[PDB]
Amino acid sequence: GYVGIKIRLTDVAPQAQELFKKESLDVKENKVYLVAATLRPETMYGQTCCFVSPKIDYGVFDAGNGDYFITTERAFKNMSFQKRGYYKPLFTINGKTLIGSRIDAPYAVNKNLRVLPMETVLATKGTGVVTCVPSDSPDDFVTTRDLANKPEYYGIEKDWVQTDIVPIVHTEKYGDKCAEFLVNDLKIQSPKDSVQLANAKELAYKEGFYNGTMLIGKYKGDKVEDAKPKVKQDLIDEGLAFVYNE
Repeated sequence: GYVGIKIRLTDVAPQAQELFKKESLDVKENKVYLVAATLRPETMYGQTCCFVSPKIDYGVFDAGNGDYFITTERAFKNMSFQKRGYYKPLFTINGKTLIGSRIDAPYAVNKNLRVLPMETVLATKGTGVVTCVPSDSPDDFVTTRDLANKPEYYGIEKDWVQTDIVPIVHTEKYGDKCAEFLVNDLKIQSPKDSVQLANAKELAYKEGFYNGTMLIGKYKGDKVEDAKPKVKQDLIDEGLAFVYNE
């Protein structure tokens, strides 16, 4: 049970431009979406970027009405069982080629977003594209911090990584930016101490859902427990997201 977030690709990175050009696809007219799976549609307000893996060869698929989806074959295969055994993508594109593309992420209050790398993004789970909410996701916060620290090493620009984080969810136990708090209280120094992070992912999901209050959006002031299904429905209604299982 996942929610597939349609992240609109607005301007493609220079080396991708050639490929799209050579394959007759144009990002300015057609809608080209990176599809990222999430279990927390209520946190979509706090998106600061978008994650893809440099090591994954993504497919570009035709979804109809001039919509195109960038994901993995296996991810797309699911989005259709709701009648083929295999769907040939129009062409494939490596993750590295997409880094630095500008994007518009649904509901995100942060502007001028970009596609950034994360090497540990799986090919066998979800869509190959990952959501980034550093305020409420410890994993995201830690990866963000790394990219900010070693931009040359990861092949990005320091400006691309948004470091001003606006609070989305208030919690009793952890305050307004629970990922920041949990990374700090549990002394998570890097994305390498994997014990404290797996513990942190759990605690953040629990308090966020059960003791969380929205600080932003249509349902500002509501318990997350109540707001979550309502925010989900809105995005689906607005054609910004859709349901997808495995």
